[PDB]
Amino acid sequence: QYDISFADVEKAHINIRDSIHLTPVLTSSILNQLTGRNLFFKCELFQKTGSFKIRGALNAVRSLVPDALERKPKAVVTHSSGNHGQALTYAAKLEGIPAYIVVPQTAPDCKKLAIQAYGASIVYCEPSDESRENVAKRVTEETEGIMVHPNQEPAVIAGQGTIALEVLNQVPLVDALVVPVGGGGMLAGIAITVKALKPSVKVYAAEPSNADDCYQSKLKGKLMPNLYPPETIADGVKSSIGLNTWPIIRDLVDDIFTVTEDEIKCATQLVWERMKLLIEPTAGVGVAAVLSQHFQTVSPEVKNICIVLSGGNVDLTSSITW
Amino acid sequence: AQYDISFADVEKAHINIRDSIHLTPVLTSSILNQLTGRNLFFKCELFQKTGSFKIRGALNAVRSLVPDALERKPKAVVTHSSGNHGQALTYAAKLEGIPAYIVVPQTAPDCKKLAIQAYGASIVYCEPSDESRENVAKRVTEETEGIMVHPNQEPAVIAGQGTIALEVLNQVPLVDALVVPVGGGGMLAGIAITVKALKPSVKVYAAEPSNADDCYQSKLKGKLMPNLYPPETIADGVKSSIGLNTWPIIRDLVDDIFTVTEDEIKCATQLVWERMKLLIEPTAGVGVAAVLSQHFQTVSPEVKNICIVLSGGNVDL
Ligand SMILES: *Cc1c(COP(=O)(O)O)cnc(C)c1O
Ligand SMILES: *Cc1c(COP(=O)(O)O)cnc(C)c1O
Ligand SMILES: CC(=O)NCCc1ccccc1C
Ligand SMILES: [Ca+2]
Ligand SMILES: [Ca+2]
Ligand code: NA
Ligand code: NA
Ligand code: NA
Ligand code: NA
Ligand code: NA
Ligand code: NA
Repeated sequence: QYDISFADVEKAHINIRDSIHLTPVLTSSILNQLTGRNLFFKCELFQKTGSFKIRGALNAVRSLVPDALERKPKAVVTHSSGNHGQALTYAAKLEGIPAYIVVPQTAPDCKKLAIQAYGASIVYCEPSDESRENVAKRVTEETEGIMVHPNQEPAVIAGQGTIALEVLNQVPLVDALVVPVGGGGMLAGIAITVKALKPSVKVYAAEPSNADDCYQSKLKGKLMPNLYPPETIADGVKSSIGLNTWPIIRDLVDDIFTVTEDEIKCATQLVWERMKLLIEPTAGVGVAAVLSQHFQTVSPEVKNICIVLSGGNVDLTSSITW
Repeated sequence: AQYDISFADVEKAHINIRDSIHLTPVLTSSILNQLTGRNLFFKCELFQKTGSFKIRGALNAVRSLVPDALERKPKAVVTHSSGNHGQALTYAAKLEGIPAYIVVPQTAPDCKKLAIQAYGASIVYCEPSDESRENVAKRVTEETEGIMVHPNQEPAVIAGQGTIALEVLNQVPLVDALVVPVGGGGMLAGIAITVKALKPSVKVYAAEPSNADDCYQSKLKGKLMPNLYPPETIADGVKSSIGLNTWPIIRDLVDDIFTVTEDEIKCATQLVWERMKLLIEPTAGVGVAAVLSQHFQTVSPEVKNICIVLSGGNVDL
């Protein structure tokens, strides 16, 4: 019915489990007191590469074919220069194949250097999408690689869904999962998984109000991407949902909660100070959601809530003051 | 053997406190394993209630010690500390439904006073001298039918800290060594008593700043050699010297002491933030720095499974 099935999520977890961490679920008395709820924190900030994106990236590397005539990818290519690019480079290294990141000339110098230091090759493009696409397609074809989209690629979505297999196993009495949403690869993967296994468990999305396409899409009942590039401290959720994740989100996600920039900042600081976990602000989005006024509308029966702390890739010097 | 505590006291403390403290997780790190050549296990006391292990000793003391009064239960706690110790004692007081008073010089800055009140301590003012601090604390303790609790030499505190090792031995059955930051040595002594009672083949190693190397010097000389003057170190939590109660335990039951430079502490603390995403305070970086140090590299390869106590996460941000 959708672009992935629960079977694909299980194939993904078989494919990746030898190379990822079964990350712990931690608790906090303090956050329990603040929210009214029994919270559980799925600690993907401790995952290999610093975020959950290694799940989808490694599944893609281990499951996708470059061509009808070649079963083994000979390179990986992406336009992601964030957590996805980092994860994809790690996955490529594991599999002994080169990684190429397509990067606009306008990218910051510090980022160009970091990409290279981590062991990816940079291929430069113009800031234009026309050039970006020309360059990446060319790289993919010439290197016999796989292009791996950060959120719309079925193998990626399936890999991210493995988070939910772990959460359900780790928290048998869980009532809901709260998931930050950008392109919706993680949300969609989780939603497929939870609804296949235990549909009584709620799946809630958490999104910046400054980048509220998932909320607006669910509201309108059709895919409504951000018209303009969003401004938000939650740098990891600036992507809009897309054609492959939207149908899953429309049908299988129970509710969306939007949170202000101040709410994201305060929740992130709370996690830092009271939980001693170095989450990136993007991973504070789910925490802000459960703390938010609108979350009070969630039935009191929904008691045990697992929040995905999706990443810990923060630059400390910059995060001294926002 | 005989010391100010035995393992029996640690077992008592465990029963006294377990219902109110977190059994903190033990986490691992591939990169730190790769840097050290060992199998490392991180006992996450930074996730303990109040942000450090000190709630263990503090709660044990509040539930053990008696005031100089008719009634057996303390009616308040009184402290000089606005740090990990005082914050622990304050939380213990809240659990027991009694006020926590902190004696503060009248001249203290407004920001410090606000910080103190935030965690729920009640300020009583004194004059800015050691004489006035002592005398005000004595008065308040007596008038409120309260107790005071030494941060590292109090037997009830030493016994409480030992509970760290009780958990570690359960969580890491094949552990070969514990690495423990040492200041006053309440934590080191409690842990040493516990380990040597339960599984004496397991090594107990201390870690301290080379800028505050009284433990190392004391073990070398075979006698208590306190820091001659208050040390300067980023590891704010281990500025105290070992004392008369913890020294004999450390002398007899601690296998070795590793010293680490300020740069090593800072770098280890950064490595843990960046690579482990754990907001340890620099004092908790001391034990990590120890296991990364050149001296530790030479430790027998048989000592493979090493548990480092990440003692606290109370850092100013
Ligand atoms: C990518 C990412 C997300 C969102 O994932 P999508 O599949 O794009 O919705 C959330 N948090 C972090 C840290 C991420 O890196
Ligand atoms: C108090 C403290 C120590 C040292 O404990 P002692 O019993 O004084 O040796 C170490 N780390 C932290 C975080 C502390 O608060
Ligand atoms: C902030 C920064 O430098 N991000 C780059 C992340 C990245 C992307 C692709 C490959 C490798 C890395 C480190
Ligand atoms: Ca969005
Ligand atoms: Ca010392
Ligand atoms: Na192809
Ligand atoms: Na599973
Ligand atoms: Na239920
Ligand atoms: Na589709
Ligand atoms: Na003080
Ligand atoms: Na005693």
